[PDB]
Amino acid sequence: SLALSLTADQMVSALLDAEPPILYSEYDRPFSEASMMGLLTNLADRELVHMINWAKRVPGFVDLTLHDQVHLLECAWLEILMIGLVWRSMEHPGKLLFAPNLLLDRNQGKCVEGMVEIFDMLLATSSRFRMMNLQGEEFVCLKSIILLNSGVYTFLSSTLKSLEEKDHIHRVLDKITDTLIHLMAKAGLTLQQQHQRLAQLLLILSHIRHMSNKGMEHLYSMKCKNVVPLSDLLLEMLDAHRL
Amino acid sequence: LALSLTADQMVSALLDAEPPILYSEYDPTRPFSEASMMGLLTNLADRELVHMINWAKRVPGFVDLTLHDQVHLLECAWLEILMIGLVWRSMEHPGKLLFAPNLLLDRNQGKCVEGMVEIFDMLLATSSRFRMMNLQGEEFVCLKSIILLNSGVYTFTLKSLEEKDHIHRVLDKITDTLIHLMAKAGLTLQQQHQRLAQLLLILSHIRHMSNKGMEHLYSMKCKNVVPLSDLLLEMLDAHRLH
Amino acid sequence: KILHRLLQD
Amino acid sequence: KHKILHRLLQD
Ligand SMILES: Oc1ccc(-c2n[nH]c3cc(O)ccc23)c(O)c1
Ligand SMILES: Oc1ccc(-c2n[nH]c3cc(O)ccc23)c(O)c1
Repeated sequence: SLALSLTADQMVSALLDAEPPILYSEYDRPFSEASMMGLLTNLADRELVHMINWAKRVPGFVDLTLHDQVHLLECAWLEILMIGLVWRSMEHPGKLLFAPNLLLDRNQGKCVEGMVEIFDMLLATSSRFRMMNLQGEEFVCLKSIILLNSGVYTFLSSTLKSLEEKDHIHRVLDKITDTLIHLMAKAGLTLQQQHQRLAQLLLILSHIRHMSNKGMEHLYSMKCKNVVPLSDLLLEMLDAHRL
Repeated sequence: LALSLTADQMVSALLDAEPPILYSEYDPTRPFSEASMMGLLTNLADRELVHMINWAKRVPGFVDLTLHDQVHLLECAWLEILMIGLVWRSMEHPGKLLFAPNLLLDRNQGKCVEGMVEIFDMLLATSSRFRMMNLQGEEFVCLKSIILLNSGVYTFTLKSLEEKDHIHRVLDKITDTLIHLMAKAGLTLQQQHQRLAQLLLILSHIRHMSNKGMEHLYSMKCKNVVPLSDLLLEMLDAHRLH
Repeated sequence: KILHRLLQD
Repeated sequence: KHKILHRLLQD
């Protein structure tokens, strides 16, 4: 209910202090593929735990059934991890700031087979964000749009209870749109400019989706190769995409 | 030059470039198998590809780009472009996919092909969404051109970076065209940005479908289920899946 | 079922 | 490498 009643400034505020903290890696010296992929997945794992708590704070998100919130994180999780990574790396051209103590540059992504291509994409996105001078308040909104948008079409049930579920997610997503526009109006953007930037921002979410799909395959190919012992929760998030 | 065109100029341009709707080789004197099923759809895709290449060349600003960039964009976007065409045509047949006027499949027909029912289901979902948004012909053509110019753009010394500016400028027009269409239809200004976001958020979902269908096709190929035209083969080898 | 559980806590 | 996409984008 109260999610829809929110003002533009209260949505921004809700989102800005639901923001999870930045986590730390672990401390070295030479990097094997095993040690490397072990540091990145240990990290992803801890970050998922905090994300589950961030999702719950995201307005309207807990209004959804257990099963639908489940499904939405199942679809959204690596994208969410990725946009946070690209966001944290804005201010560092050429490097991916996974953690304050784990800042890796392209050459270092050749330590792990297959992840250099994905590295480049993550770099490109960060560079694009930088190019647009993306703002923290647009970032938190982008990130909610992903949580709510990414699983919403893969709700296939044709029950009464499930249609108004989609419409609710569709109404929340409209507020978050209203807010993004509110942010750009504030920045003193013209109307044409506002529609152009909104457009630009959401087209980037298409690239983040592709990135997620690729990183998901990559992560499945390491699971097989028995390189990294992945956590149980990461295993079960990963197992959600061959279902 | 694509950048000086008005919105009604832009929309006509895209409306007259539209490709034809093609017919499948369908042989109803033949039963169905994973193999005949897949032969029919990959034949169709292959022919639909040739037209696409030509449709693309009539996309304002597209011939401006270098051939390497054009090859690259098409390499990235071809299956989304086929998928959004499909979902568009199926709009008015709920629960079926109109691959071709003589090839209209429901999901139980999906069963034939290992791995397809997942993808089919997505494709129907999106069709439904289009139908529920009452998506318009004019909006479709723009959405399609947005997919061609965007999907490859992030994966690009000096001319390299001035082709980026250029795609972005053309994409800024199609957004203008989108809104102006929505203004012309009498949507409020708040409804303009809300609808605009919704059609764009669907592109994210179409990309997910292309990525899955690409993997799906690749299984088919690696399992020797259906022979693939060298063109489809090249398109597929573009995305180095494994 | 871990995700499930984590959403309840 | 003479790619077919390449070629058709010339016809
Ligand atoms: O192919 C991939 C994609 C992502 C990760 C990854 N691992 N750890 C991460 C932490 C983040 O905040 C974001 C992404 C990651 C990875 O280890 C491999
Ligand atoms: O997993 C997939 C996804 C799409 C196709 C496909 N095959 N042929 C098509 C023709 C269209 O107009 C649109 C989609 C297709 C396919 O053969 C397999």
